Amino acid sequence: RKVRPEELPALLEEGVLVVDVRPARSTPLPFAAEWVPLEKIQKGEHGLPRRPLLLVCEKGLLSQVAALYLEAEGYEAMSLEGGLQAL
Amino acid sequence: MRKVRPEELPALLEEGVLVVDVRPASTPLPFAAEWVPLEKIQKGEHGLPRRPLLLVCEKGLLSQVAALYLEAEGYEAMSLEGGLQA
Repeated sequence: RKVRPEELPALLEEGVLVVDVRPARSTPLPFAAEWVPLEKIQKGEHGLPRRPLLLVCEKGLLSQVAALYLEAEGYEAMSLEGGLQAL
Repeated sequence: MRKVRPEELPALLEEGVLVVDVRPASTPLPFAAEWVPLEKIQKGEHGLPRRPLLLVCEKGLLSQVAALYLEAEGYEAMSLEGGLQA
C-alpha cells in the first residue's frame, strides 16, 4: 500500500518505522529513518524488525521495489507515493 | 540509564519504541525487535534511527551498557530492567 503525504502525520505519531532504501541520498530526511539500501535488501542482508515499515526514497522508484522484496519475506511494508519529492 | 520495569512495558510498546535485542548468537523475544550486537554498538557502527530506543537482553546487564553508549550519541536509550528472563 502506498502512503500519500497527507496520511503520514497519522502514521508517524503511531511510531511507524521509516526505512530509507536509497543508495549511498539527495533530499533531506524528514523522518528518523534507518538506512537500508535496496541493493542490500535485494540480497536479504538486512535486519529490519518484524514490524510495519515505511520505505522511502528520492522519487518512489526504489522504495516500491524494496517494498515488494520485504513483502515476500513476510514483512508488512509500504512506501511514500511520489518519494520524498511529493512533499 | 532508564531502567524499564516490566510493569511500564505495555505503555512503552504502545508508543512504538524500537526494540533492540543485544544478546549475541535464553527467553523468547516477545518484541518485534531489531537485533544489534553490543560490540556493534560499542563501535558506533550501528544504524539505529534517532528515535526512542529500548534495549533488552537476558539478565539486563548487556542492554545497560549499550544504553550508556547510545546515550552518548544523543540517543534516548532505555533498558528493560531485569532483562528478558525477568
